[PDB]
Amino acid sequence: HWGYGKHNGPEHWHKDFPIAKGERQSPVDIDTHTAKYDPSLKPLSVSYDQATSLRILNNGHAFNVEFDDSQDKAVLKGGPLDGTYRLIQFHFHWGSLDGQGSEHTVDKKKYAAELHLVHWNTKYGDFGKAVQQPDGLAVLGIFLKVGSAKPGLQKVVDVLDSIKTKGKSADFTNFDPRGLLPESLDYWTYPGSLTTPPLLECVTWIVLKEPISVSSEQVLKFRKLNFNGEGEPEELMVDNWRPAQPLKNRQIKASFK
Ligand SMILES: [Hg+2]
Ligand SMILES: [Zn+2]
Repeated sequence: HWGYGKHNGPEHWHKDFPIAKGERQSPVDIDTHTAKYDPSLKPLSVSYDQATSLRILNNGHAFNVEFDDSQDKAVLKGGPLDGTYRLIQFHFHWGSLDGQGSEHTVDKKKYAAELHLVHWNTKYGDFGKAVQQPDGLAVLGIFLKVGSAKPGLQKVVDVLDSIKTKGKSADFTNFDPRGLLPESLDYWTYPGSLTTPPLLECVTWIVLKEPISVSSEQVLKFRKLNFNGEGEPEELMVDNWRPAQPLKNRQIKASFK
């Protein structure tokens, strides 16, 4: 099926998923001199105090930290969003080298990795229904650069050994996503899509300007993951990012200036 290699990668996705060439595809390049400050943006509200993680899963493309979304707990609201969006999972995209890995780019700059915290609009009852709606999802995107270690990421790093291959999962309770947030909540926002098939055009993107710094040894451990299933030829899980897609006259707004 779809992947990131030469024969099943982003350039092939359009065949099974025609929407790959659609009008609001993600990621995009954020041209900082074209994005306009928007005075009508409300303050962004990230409320992760009562977040309840359940488990971590290697799905053969990335790893997802999944949350219990059966109650209103970890929610994103404010900014460009109307109503309340519930955290369901987070995952990352990363490179084989520090000079690449992010999906969004900033004035064509690629970061070492990108964190996606995926939330669904609670007016639609659940995730599956939300992804049938143009405002069904909100994704908080956070860039990763290589420098000082991120202490709040280490619990994730340490569990990766138990989920090396496609299909493996581990109990992952009491993880606090607040340990993954940078100081500032300044952001760019635009309407877009999921960056993995089925590439559904249901996302309000909120991409934070301030990256988090992770250590070289932290990202190195990301790179020890496998795309393949256990007992199969080893294919390192690296470069699981989709490159920037056409903006198509969409408007990127900034929360700051
Ligand atoms: Hg949609
Ligand atoms: Zn993602």
